[PDB]
Amino acid sequence: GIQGLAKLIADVAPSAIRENDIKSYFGRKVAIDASMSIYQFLIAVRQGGDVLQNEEGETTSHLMGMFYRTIRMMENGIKPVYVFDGKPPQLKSGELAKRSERRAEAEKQLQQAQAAGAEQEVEKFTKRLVKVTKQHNDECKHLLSLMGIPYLDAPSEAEASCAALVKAGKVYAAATEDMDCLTFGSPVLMRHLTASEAKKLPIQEFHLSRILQELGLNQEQFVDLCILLGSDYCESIRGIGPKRAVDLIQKHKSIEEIVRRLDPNKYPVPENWLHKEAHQLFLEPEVLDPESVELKWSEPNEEELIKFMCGEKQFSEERIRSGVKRLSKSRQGSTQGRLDDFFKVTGSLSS
Amino acid sequence: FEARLVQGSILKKVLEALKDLINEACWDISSSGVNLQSMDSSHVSLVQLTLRSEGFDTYRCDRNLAMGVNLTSMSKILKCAGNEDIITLRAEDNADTLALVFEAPNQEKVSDYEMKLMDLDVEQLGIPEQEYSCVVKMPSGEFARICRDLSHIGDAVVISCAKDGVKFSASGELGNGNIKLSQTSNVDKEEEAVTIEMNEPVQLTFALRYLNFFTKATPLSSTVTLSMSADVPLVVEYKIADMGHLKYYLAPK
Amino acid sequence: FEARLVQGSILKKVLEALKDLINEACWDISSSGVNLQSMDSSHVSLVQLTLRSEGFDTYRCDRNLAMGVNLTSMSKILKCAGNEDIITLRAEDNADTLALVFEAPNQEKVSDYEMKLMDLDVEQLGIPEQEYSCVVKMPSGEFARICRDLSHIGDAVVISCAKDGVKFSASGELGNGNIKLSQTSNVDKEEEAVTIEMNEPVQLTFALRYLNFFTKATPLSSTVTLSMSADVPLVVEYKIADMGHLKYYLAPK
Amino acid sequence: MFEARLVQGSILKKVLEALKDLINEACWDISSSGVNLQSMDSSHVSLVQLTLRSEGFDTYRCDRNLAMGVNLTSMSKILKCAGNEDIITLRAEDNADTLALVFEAPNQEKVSDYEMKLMDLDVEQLGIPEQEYSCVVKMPSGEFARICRDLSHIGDAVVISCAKDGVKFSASGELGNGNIKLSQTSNVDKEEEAVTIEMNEPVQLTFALRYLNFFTKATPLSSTVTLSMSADVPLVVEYKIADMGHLKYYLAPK
DNA sequence: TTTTTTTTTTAAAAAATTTT
DNA sequence: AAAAAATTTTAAAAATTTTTTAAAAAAAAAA
DNA sequence: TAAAATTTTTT
Repeated sequence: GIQGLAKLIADVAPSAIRENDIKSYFGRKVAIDASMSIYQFLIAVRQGGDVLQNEEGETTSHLMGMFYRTIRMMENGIKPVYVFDGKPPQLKSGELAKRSERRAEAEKQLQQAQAAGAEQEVEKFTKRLVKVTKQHNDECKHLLSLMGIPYLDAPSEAEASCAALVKAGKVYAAATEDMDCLTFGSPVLMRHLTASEAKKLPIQEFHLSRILQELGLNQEQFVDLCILLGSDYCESIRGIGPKRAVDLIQKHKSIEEIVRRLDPNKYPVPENWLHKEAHQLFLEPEVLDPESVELKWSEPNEEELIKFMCGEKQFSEERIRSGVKRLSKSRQGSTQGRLDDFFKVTGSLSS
Repeated sequence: FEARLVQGSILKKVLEALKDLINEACWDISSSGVNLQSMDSSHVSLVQLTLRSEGFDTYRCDRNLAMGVNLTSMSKILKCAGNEDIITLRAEDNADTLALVFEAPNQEKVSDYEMKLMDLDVEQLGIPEQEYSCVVKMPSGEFARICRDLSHIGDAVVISCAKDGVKFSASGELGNGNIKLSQTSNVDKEEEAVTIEMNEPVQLTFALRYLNFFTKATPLSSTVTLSMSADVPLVVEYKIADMGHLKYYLAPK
Repeated sequence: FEARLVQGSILKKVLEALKDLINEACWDISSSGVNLQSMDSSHVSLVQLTLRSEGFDTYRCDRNLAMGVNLTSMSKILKCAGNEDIITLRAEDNADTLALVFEAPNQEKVSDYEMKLMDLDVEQLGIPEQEYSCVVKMPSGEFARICRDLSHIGDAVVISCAKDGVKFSASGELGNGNIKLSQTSNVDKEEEAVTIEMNEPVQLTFALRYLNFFTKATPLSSTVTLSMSADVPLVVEYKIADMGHLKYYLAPK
Repeated sequence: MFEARLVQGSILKKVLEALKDLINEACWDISSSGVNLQSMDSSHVSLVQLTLRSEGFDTYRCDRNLAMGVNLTSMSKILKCAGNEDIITLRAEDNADTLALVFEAPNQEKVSDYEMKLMDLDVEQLGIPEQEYSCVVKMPSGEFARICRDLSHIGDAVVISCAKDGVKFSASGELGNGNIKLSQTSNVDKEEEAVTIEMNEPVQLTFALRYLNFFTKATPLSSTVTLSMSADVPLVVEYKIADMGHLKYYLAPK
């Protein structure tokens, strides 16, 4: 997404990054950028390098990982919606081309990594060879069609539809480890929503209302700042990172005024630069209608769950049955009121 | 900051109460007294704490200074003291460490303890002084007994109040619990007097894990001031007899 | 059906006795009294609990009705009762629940309870009552002590009985442990009333896990009526004072 | 051939409750002059000196010098059988590899004969030479128990920066710091609650505190702990039984 | 008459190994 | 001389059993 | 897709 937005927010607005615990969400409908979680769950599930290869020869690690994550979401009261990526644009496809040549360079390193015979190098480069296919995406869509967790497909990008879902007020927050949902427009983001280490790892809750009230910015100047911090569609100018882009936004307040009133020799503009197209992609993306599909949550039927995850991948029975049972017991309970609904915030001492 | 305590078992019972619900909070220590007002980790319950200057043996506080205290660490340090122990909470200018001594009353064991602490960011909710409709007083051990018995059946209590009766209903896979409490007319004591200020009948549902966390404060007093009204969170007020109160807030289900 | 007690500790100790050993059993509540003839979940021991209607202060069971109750669940609802309560059982013929009213003796905390029943069919017709060789009446906490520390030695007690006293012999990997009691008449003293009425000596082995499960019943009575014969299952009778009796049967090796 | 009748069997119950946690196996060096126990612990850090003399027991006689191998968790499980007022009759034989125990209640007519399974093990003798220690602290036993059990929550190490006016137990850890200072109490007129301080030079030694937590399970034996240490010699934690002997633990500093 | 330890029976972490 | 960078490298997991400590909590024995 | 480490310039 952005190389260093979260460091800039932690250096500028420490009150904007909330550290709310994973136990804090009951009525919060949560938008999950799904394919980021599928990549993350295809990294770490490994038996020395080989992931969960069953008798047929196709990986199932993201299925079981996203399964046990989803039981941890309903068992903690978090109400997730999983939104998958769509057709990426051409400005993104330049970044996918550089990721593809990075993966090819990882394969060229993998040649003498497997010629040397080191197990750690071949599992590290096999972690770098992780790429989702259409059938893995369809397996995850079918899996969320089993437990009734709702599924949405954006035409362009899931981060944009997650941010517009927060913008429409249908869900509470988007939850993803990239910072593009603040660029796409979400007032609240939940970075590092992981299913373990609740004491060790708090959720970095990014409030964009606090970001705009601390920077003195509107949304569009934050879009030009996120352009200047090196997004996937537009590069930096020349050596401009956090502080110089903060200095240019705080003086000029427009990317057009930045590209005119900078020096042609000091920080020169790169050739074939398309900041207007990335700005229009951030403000107005191709987003599906949030009112067209509802956000339902129904009780699943156990027989189809057993027939899928013990029939076509041949895994365990007692752990899956106990996870479905505690999912059902966590879902059938009544809702719990949050105390900040009844009492308004008068501020924070912050020691 | 220097706050000598006439007996330190009170604040030891405060830390035994707070160790099970709060891990991280700040102490709003001013010249008017020691305050704490922080939320849950699960963001369901708020703990308002108040200890005025009138209960300490001495109290000096130049600035309204707040430190971010690990409540498990301060609970382990307050476990070091006795029950007739005299505690001075000491924090000097730019106190990175909160200092405590536990002066034993025979002047034989003076135990200095400095506690390293971190910077925090805890949201403080602005609460009003609402005229509560149904204010229920009861014994504290009775209320802890009621919550601990009803937590065996199910996770939810249904606290219903009649014009003269308090109905702690609960249900689950074990069955249906129903603990009814009348109003005293012949007892007329201080500890054991179930008295209800009566405005309008209420019927609210609360979780029982948070009420079990609330009833770890039961050796502080013999008074649970259950103040509640319709769609308004429940006040559980352990009134310490000389030093403020310990108000537990609980948003209903 | 309405069985009202006056000592709630009796029924609470019966459910704490039968909680660990039996999971589900049929409380065959007859017109004469509340009866429970059960067989072990490990299918080794046998429990015949009898609670006659003289100890119940109000008994109104007109219909001979029996229901299957989870003993762990009903022991949890009896754990919701206090140490001394007034337990009023209640049930209806059409309704498949067993209501419990624990009226506290301050006449304020009237705690109604209800409980779902899990009915089953258990054969209550094979009962082992015949003449026994030796009967040993000896105090209950002493028998709990002997079974508890012979469980430390091994998992086999060899009870050898004679006229001069009873001998509890145990062996294991740790060593050999022989606890030899002696017959004391002990007039006007029930703390050490170890009376043995022996006719035929016997030497046979048991399993001390089921003896530990039997000796978790010991806060009911102050005495244990031990009884055994030659290749006959041993009887541990817990004689409740004019209220009933709890008999534990154990088939040996 | 070996006979040791003791009327106060709670002393042996407290001794095996003290030594059950850090000793897995030990040799019970039984001589005619009393009962000794030469044992270095399972992790090979701390050395334990248990001495029960001949005048502490009521009926005590030995034929030869006995050193039998005892699993002390087994002896703890067989000394959990006894009562507090229960008398204890030790017994052993020559050709039998079995240590016998007889528990008798005085006010009752109950006898509980217990036998033990022994094993063959290498006998260790580490005779610590005695000297006048530079730091002799005679403090209440429950206060030392309180100090070890509440300094355990801070850090794994403790420093004792003692002085002639009083002893100062100090520890540092990731939770914080703690400094327990005990004044030398003279106006108690009890000689059990008084922290008697006898020195010639103040010292300060870093000690392992999990080992002091394992040491302080001997607190029902005595109301006084005789803390004896010096600059390099290990700390002596002496538990003075009032008529039988002493139980000394030795702790090498960090 | 509620505590102090004591003992007890669950529960917190904290790891290597799996969940095929 | 700090500040502010742009290169290079690293990393992405959930959970039952099992294994040790911390810890409530009724149940021992206390003042 | 993220964070930090180490060397590199800008001022």
